[PDB]
Amino acid sequence: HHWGYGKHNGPEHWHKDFPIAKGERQSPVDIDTHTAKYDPSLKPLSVSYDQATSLRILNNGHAFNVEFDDSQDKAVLKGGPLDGTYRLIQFHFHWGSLDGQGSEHTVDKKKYAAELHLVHWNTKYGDFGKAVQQPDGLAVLGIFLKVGSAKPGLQKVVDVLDSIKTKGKSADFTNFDPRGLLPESLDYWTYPGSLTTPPLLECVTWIVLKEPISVSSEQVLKFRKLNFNGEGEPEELMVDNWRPAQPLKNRQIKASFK
Ligand SMILES: C[C@]12CC[C@@H]3c4ccc(OS(N)(=O)=O)cc4CC[C@H]3[C@@H]1CC(=O)N(Cc1cccnc1)C2=O
Ligand SMILES: [Cl-]
Ligand SMILES: [Zn+2]
Repeated sequence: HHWGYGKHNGPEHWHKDFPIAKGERQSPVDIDTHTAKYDPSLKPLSVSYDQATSLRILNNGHAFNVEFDDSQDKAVLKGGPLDGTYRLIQFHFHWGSLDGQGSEHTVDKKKYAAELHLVHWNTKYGDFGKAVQQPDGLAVLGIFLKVGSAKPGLQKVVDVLDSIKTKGKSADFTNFDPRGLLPESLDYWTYPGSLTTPPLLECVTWIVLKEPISVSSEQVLKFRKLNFNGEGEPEELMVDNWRPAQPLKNRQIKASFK
């Protein structure tokens, strides 16, 4: 009986195996645009994905991860609210069964069709594993997806999903450029949070971009053809793999823009 997104193992059940689920800095959260305050202390955000090297794409039974080679300083995120350099290790999405839901973070309670998460770990901790034992071990860049025009840079990902339909399946996925998934503006909101799936560790500095990217209905529809189940098991479509907004508690969301 492992955790999942169903009625009997979903978000409302996670706290039993992972008590931190009711912690003080859980994610995602609703972003109240009117309460968010511009922060002058924020330095310019730097997203350097030019030397990014993807290696494989994997269906882990919860979502699909496009993994990168992080053995060297290539794709790095720095600046903004970040202290030091954070290295890109993988990215994935959260999406819904319908266009009206799917994102984890919400803006003034508005839910987007999906949300892209680019995961990075603080290089001063040596590795990914050590980083998740630190309050500032990770930095996740979140990008909302709305349904409209297709996102050309996403098609490569969409087309390989047929080869990793079920849990446990992986496929080579080299030379994918994550720069093709970024919106024009880097305006963002930031706050201290956690991983949004078990183990829900509170080691994340969240940077959520204000401008969403547009993806086509056809592209998101293919996301919904993936399976939560493994090969040879009853089919359960991989949809609504998002955690709802959690209590903001003692936190303030800062804006990078006036
Ligand atoms: C694989 C992992 C569990 C899942 C974690 C996880 C879960 C959801 C997730 O999605 S979201 N929305 O970005 O939060 C991202 C990650 C990235 C980190 C990853 C951990 C990376 C890691 O070193 N360890 C080992 C570990 C755990 C605790 C202390 N030291 C090392 C994990 O078990
Ligand atoms: Cl179900
Ligand atoms: Zn995520």
